[PDB]
Amino acid sequence: DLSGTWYVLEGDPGEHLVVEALGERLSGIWTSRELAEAFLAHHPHLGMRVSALESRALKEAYLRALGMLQVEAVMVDYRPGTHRAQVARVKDLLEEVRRA
Amino acid sequence: LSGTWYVLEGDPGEHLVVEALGERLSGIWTSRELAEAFLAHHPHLGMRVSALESRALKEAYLRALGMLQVEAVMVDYRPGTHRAQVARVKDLLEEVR
Ligand SMILES: [Cl-]
Repeated sequence: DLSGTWYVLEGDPGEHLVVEALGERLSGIWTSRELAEAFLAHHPHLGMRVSALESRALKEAYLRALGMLQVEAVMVDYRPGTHRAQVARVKDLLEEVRRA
Repeated sequence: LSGTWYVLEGDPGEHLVVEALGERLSGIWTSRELAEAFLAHHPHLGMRVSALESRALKEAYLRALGMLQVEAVMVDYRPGTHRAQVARVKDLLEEVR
């Protein structure tokens, strides 16, 4: 679930990690600091750090920012896994955050 | 960078580009081992490793990156390194020429 704090990657304020794969611009959201730091541990030298979006306002500002970055999807809890990746459309997340 | 280049390919022209630091970046590997190890840890991205042996295959690769506004590529990227190796696409481009 996406309720609860979202953990994302951020360099200088506002510069979030955007990756181009699957024919789109993707960012990432992790559902726990451990999962995000784990991913961070496997991707150094990108000037990134884990950032926590604890409030509705911060989660909201984050989505707006993904929009400014023209990102229409985010991978949820991405990691070297066995299950098909979880890709959420930003348009869908903008609806979800209204539950928070 | 004299030898064969190992790169990632997905949809045509689609390479793995990441926005970090101040610009757009991709990745190039000198070892098939490092490239395949990186790919193994990055599943679900529809990527595959392909080898660029020709000077003409390296050029076609860099020009696609150039048009995708990718100004630099990470050389032999992998976790547990002190610092990363970065090469301007413009440099590699002129070099290959
Ligand atoms: Cl860093």
